[PDB]
Amino acid sequence: TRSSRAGLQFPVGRVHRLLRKGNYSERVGAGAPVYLAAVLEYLTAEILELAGNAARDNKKTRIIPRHLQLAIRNDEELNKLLG
Amino acid sequence: DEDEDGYIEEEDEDFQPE
Amino acid sequence: RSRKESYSIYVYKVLKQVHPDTGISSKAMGIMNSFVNDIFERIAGEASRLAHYNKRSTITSREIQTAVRLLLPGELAKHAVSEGTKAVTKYTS
Repeated sequence: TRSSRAGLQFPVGRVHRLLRKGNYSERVGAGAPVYLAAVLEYLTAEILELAGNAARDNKKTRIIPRHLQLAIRNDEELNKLLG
Repeated sequence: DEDEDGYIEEEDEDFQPE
Repeated sequence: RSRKESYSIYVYKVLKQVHPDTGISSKAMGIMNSFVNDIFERIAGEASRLAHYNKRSTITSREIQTAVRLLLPGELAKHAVSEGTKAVTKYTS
């Protein structure tokens, strides 16, 4: 798969098709979906890292919506990107 | 009444891959 | 209306690498899926939209990079830009 070869969990092939959906006449280089998949994997890792810390701090073994809120509402950049 | 329109944790089941 | 894609399985794989012992609830996973769908559509939007306003035939990493710094605040952008270039540096090599 192309996603392993970029070191990613997110699917590069899916991001390729998403990029092609925006303009079916616009072509997609190979770097574009790899770069975008890594950006979203990083952002996903960042939210889950902080939300997982909130779960552990509250003696919980799973993330619930309140933990996502605690993580994002206390991070200025995530709260201002995600709302 | 939190059980009428609030978040109830025991009704939010675990996400399951398989 | 429009159909969102499901990224739950990939969000879950990322959770296991950063918190192996920690699960996630269905409602929490749905919120993550909407975050991922929202950021994918926003970045992919400006990359397609920069390539059509800058007379470019092809969407490359440099429209993604520009869009990432247009939309992501502060250090999130720099780190995201760090992670993006390293991914194509394993991919091209």
